[PDB]
Amino acid sequence: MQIEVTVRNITPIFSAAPGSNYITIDGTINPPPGVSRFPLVRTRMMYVAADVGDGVIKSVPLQIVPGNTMRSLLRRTMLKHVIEPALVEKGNKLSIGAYATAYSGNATGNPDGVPSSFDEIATMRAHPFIGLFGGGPRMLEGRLMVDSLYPIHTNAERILGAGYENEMMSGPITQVVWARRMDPILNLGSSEDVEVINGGAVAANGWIQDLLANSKAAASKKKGRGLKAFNAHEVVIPGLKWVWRISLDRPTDAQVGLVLLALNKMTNERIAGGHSKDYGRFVIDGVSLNGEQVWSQSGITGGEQYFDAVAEAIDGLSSKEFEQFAQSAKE
Amino acid sequence: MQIEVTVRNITPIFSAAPGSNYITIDGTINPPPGVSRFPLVRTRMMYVAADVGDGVIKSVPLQIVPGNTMRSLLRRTMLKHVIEPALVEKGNKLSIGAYATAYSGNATGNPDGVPSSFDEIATMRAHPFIGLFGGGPRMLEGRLMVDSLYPIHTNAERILGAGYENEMMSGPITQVVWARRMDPILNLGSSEDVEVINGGAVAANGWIQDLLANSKAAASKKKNGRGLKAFNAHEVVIPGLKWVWRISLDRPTDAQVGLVLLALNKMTNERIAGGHSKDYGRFVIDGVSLNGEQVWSQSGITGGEQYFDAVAEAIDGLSSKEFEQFAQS
Amino acid sequence: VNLKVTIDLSNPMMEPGDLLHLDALLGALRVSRARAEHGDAINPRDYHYDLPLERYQAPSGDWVFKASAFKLKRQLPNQMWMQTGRLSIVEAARHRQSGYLQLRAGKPNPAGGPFKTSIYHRPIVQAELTAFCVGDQQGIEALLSECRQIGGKRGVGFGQVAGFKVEPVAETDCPWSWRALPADADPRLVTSEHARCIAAIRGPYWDRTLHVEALAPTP
Amino acid sequence: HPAWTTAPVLLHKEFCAHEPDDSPEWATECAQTIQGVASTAQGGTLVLCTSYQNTELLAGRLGAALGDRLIVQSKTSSAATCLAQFKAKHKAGIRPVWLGLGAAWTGIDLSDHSLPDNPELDRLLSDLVITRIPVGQNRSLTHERRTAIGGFRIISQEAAWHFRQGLGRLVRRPGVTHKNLWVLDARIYGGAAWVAPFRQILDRYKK
Amino acid sequence: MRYPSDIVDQVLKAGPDKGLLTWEGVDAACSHCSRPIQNGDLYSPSSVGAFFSDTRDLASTSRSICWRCVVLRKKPMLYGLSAAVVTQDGIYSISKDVNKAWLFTTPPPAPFLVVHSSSTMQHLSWRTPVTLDNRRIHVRYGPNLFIVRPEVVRKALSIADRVNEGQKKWVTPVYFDRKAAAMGHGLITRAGAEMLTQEEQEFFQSVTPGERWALSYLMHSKRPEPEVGECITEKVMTSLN
DNA sequence: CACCCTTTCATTATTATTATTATTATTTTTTTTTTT
Ligand SMILES: [Zn+2]
Repeated sequence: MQIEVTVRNITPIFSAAPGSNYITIDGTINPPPGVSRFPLVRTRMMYVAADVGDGVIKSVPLQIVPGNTMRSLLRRTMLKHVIEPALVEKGNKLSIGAYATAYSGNATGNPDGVPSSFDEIATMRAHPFIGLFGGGPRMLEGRLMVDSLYPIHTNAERILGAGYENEMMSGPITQVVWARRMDPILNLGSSEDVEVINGGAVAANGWIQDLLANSKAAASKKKGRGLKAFNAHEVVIPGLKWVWRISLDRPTDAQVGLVLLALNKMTNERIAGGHSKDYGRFVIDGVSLNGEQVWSQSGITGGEQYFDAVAEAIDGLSSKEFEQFAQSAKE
Repeated sequence: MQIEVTVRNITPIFSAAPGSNYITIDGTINPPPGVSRFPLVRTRMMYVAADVGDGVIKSVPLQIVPGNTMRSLLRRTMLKHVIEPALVEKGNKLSIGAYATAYSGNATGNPDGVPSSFDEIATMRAHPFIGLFGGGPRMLEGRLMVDSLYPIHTNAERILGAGYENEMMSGPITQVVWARRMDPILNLGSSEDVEVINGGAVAANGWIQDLLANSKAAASKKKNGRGLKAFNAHEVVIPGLKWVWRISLDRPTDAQVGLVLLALNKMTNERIAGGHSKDYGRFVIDGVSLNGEQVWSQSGITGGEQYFDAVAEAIDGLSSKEFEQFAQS
Repeated sequence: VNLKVTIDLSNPMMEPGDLLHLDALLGALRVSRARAEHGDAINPRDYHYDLPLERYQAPSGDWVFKASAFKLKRQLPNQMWMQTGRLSIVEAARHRQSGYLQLRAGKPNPAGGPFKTSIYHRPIVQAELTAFCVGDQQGIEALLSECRQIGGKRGVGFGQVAGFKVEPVAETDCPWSWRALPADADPRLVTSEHARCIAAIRGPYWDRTLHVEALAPTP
Repeated sequence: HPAWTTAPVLLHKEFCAHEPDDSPEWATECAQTIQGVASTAQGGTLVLCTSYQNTELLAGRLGAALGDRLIVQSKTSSAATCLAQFKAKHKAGIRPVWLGLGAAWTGIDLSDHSLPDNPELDRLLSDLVITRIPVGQNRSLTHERRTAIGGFRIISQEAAWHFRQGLGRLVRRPGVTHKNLWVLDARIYGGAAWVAPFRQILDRYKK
Repeated sequence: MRYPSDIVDQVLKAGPDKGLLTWEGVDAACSHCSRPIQNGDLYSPSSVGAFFSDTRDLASTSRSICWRCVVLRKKPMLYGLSAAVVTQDGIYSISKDVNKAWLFTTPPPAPFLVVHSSSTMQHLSWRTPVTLDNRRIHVRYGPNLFIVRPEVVRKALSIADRVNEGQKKWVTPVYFDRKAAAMGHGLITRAGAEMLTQEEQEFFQSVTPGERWALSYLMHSKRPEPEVGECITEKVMTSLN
């Protein structure tokens, strides 16, 4: 269906980048050693070939959410809002391996290389959810194909062909956000504040003496880990316009209807991470279906054939297909 | 008959490479043992002799997609977009070896050397599809040659010797994309989250204690049933890069060039190098030069109307009996 | 005219498992030139000896062309190429339910059969290739000008020739004998590198039906 | 883009080594090159400057050198007045030189309508000279907003457009011959990357 | 000794299966043996099941299996000869590293036939050429043909010893893959890059891929001395009969 | 009959790694058109 969805993040995006990154107090990423450095958890970056100047084509970092990530997010929204509600209003139920297959693709690791039957492959790829997420122990090819979240940015001009030259950002696109993590009993000030702690003042002062002894240990090591940890993490700035390309190689109308009903549940969902700091909230401001704009503020108001197809396929949903999907041939 | 297809990968390229490649938490690739190292399957890379920076050639890395993957992609785009609809409308169906020769080009129809008469060899090479991808038991020569997708890069600059110094990439070409699977029975946590489980709370807790015992067994093993948590890496080619694609037809018929052109028309809905779930290989065709003259438009191929007419008469004339005679006898 | 061919190639080629005679290459170029001239439906055995190359006759028949096998001067380190043949199991399932495909069996087998995923690793070299021969020049020029690539499995794009140069050399300067010839061949031409094997001396060097005892070098 | 739009075009390697920074030294060197072009001209010559200051500097360096032949377009001299003037001097048999800008870049018919059926003897514009790459030549509100959105890509893009419109003054119909094109900006012949688009239009001519 | 199928009637003495047809007409080569079937010789029609993936390495398109090949296409022959050394007197197993060392350094003098499996078992017995001369050897490995020169192999052993004289830890000069499947199979190690001479580095690239696969077998830390195989001809005969 | 399915064999035995290196910062000044 070549679904293109533009979602405006109204809070920062923090899909953390694995690595060991540092930052000085000023804000220089990965400083030369010897200066006082604090750990920085950067957002997810991809290098992208982009037009800087004119024909000077270069790999610049563009800050994204991974396609694996938002793919998992797409699965969880449909699973949380369409599949399992329609699976528990009836008496159907899922084994723990089949829940693990419906969520993680596979019930376990160590997959069986014994393949699966042709009637089976056809019936799972005709399924509303399993044909989208073809996991299982015998590894299906799911027909749902999910893009990384791209900011509509001048560095993503080669990714996004035309129609996105307006509402398109440029320049630096991130912000380093710091966190303190203050030890709580240092904030303790009176006998009224300390009455809930067992022993009151004696236990509080004992942890104080532990903290100062650990401070002498740290000063001895420089020249057991406390609760003061002041660090940084880099987020993508809020209010950016992003594009998301869902792709479906010859879908059943119920399957793209499942994508569209998931998109309906896309609101009040979190994109990337930073769940304590409300990062990853967003609003969809566009959905296009074969390039046709099918998003109003109320909802989809379109794609009706896919909607009734996924409706008919979710009263027809049951746990037998999920269980025979999760069943391992060796086990 | 030379076709030069220059494409732009909208999404990244990941053509998985053999080997147990290793990577630290940082970007250091294949570290010495004794450090915490992680599994990694990089993209396909080869050492090419490039005349970069000076008069001597050096072995530089160049990450591409293999030409076998590309020949297969072209073969499958013709199959699904041209052979499927035209053949399906007629009503013809394909046997074991007919499908094996059309789709795999393998000799499983009869796994012994087929003696092929010259008249059969001439008309199946004169047949469009069997001309392009001969093979299987009849062992037929392919009219169609696919070069591998070379990016317009300093490392491939001598492969692209003339007319490609503009819009030409330099520096690093690949980047490590990390993927973690994790246990979703770690990601539960409400009573409404667990009523959907056969066995429910006790089943989830039994999974938990199984994971705990597996973790203690692994920790005692370091000083075979694994769980679901899996943190790994894969090196991918960066998106937006222009790749070249050389398609050489050794004295073709006109219907063959029309078939390749219809494949290049309808190729936009198909993908390169796998990585389907991550939706890698998404791309758009920038240009198609037919013997050096540009013929690609945004809406397909404008020009080459004799190719389109010849392949139109051929696909009206397409029949599965030719596939069966290429397969069995 | 007693000339050496060197050929420099753009993409790396597949490292030849057995020594490849230059004569075999130019026989294929004559075959493809005939296919351009006399159409597709022609017997390749009529033109694959029609060469601008002279003929050395062994004492009991067993004529070979005056060419040599290509010697490799490596510009790059050797590597190994993986390729797989896997039939698309998913597409076959869709075609089986649709009825376009007619296979009674419902299960594929990656070990063997139609859906055998198969993985093979072939050696890869990028080099400069040198061959000695005794022969006129301009026919070899026209043939190698028609020649686009060198190496095996060219349908996946390997070993395209960037350029070639063909030039005369002295009579003692070129051992063209670095080549698979009948063992009954004269001693002058057999060196210490040549050894007895079940080798082909002519034409199709893969035709195992025509294979016979021979003195051949190793690539 | 037919071949005959570039086939009669004559491309010279000679240029002004001084870059145009509205300096006197550039104006003397560029005036020397313009005098060389005017001497080798066998017909009308249009040099295309970008700025009024560059035109005023060129005029003060070329007026006494070229006598009556010089035509300057300024605040008090429009492009149409100097158009009729250029046609009048080519009617009179002397070879005019034009220090043109503004509308002289885009939208002027420099083909003889006194020679309708024979383009082989068309000689209104024998020499076209580009003194400077036309950067920053549009300052409308919408284009300044578009520059603020896109960056330098919009400016280099529109500069290439103005460059191709200035280069379109040479050939207006097939059949003309011996048309001279000159570019004297030193960024044409330097190794700078941002002037890379103005190579490839330049690459469509030869020798 | 002329054809690979000569390891059926000259060694491992077996008869025809006698459900085989006698050949008639103008003689053609066997598909698998590369041996011409002549009039009065026993053949079977090519009844290969669809699992047979060695159609690529068939000698001819005759669709006619010689009876020697029919014995070679038996499964006890397929797994029995998967890791063995063939000589005019009998079969020796090449499975041991020392067995491999004995094969590529001081080989047996007879026109033998060397077969080694890249997997569980495949059909490699009928597709490799026989080695009339000790100096040039045709090794079948998986589906790929190989050439080893023993003189080149011993020379590479002498250098792997010579750069490793006087140091406690054995460091290989150049990595080779035993499966010959890695991209680095053939690539010189950094330690070998510093301990390897310009002529030595170019020699070590100059070896054929069979010698790369060979020297993977004997290039490890505990260098294998050449030791003769234990007998497998009697085992194979027992498994066939 | 063709096809489709289930289970036998071997015992190899260390295991180098690409040490390549990884996130930016450049111009510049017209004077049109032919609408209410
Ligand atoms: Zn046989």
